[PDB]
Amino acid sequence: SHMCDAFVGTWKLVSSENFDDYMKEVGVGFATRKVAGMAKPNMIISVNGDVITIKSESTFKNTEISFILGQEFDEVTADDRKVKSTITLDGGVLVHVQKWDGKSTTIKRKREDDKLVVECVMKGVTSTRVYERA
Ligand SMILES: C[C@@](CCOc1ccc(Cl)c(F)c1)(C(=O)O)c1ccc(Cl)c(Cl)c1
Repeated sequence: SHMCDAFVGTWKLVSSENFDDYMKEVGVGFATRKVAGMAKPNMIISVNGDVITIKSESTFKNTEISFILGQEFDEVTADDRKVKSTITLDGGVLVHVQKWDGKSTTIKRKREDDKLVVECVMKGVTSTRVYERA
């Protein structure tokens, strides 16, 4: 109880850096990169007992995942990858690992001041996305 309190709420994207290069590293094709890169998603995070839900709404795609920390689940990503995901809490940071096709990417979500900072890493390439409260 109270594990992710500081994440819960409704958040809006305010900045993005290096996302196109991250998507390239992931394997995302041209047209999806262009439309996905334009998106300005809202992220809605909620907790009910042990179940965390992260919803993302944008003009590109609406997605929703619900999960228990440490417990793998199957996810279809906005770019239509079919991945095996595991999300854990490590020192206050939500760490989301996605596995598919012998590949892996990690998404870390952290509270920093009034922001929620999202770092997406694929091999040597990092993208940083900053969300503020809606
Ligand atoms: C980056 C992220 C979360 C992960 O999401 C990914 C990741 C890869 C790919 Cl290829 C993709 F399309 C989405 C965010 O927290 O900002 C996001 C959310 C929602 C949207 Cl709509 C977009 Cl574009 C990006």
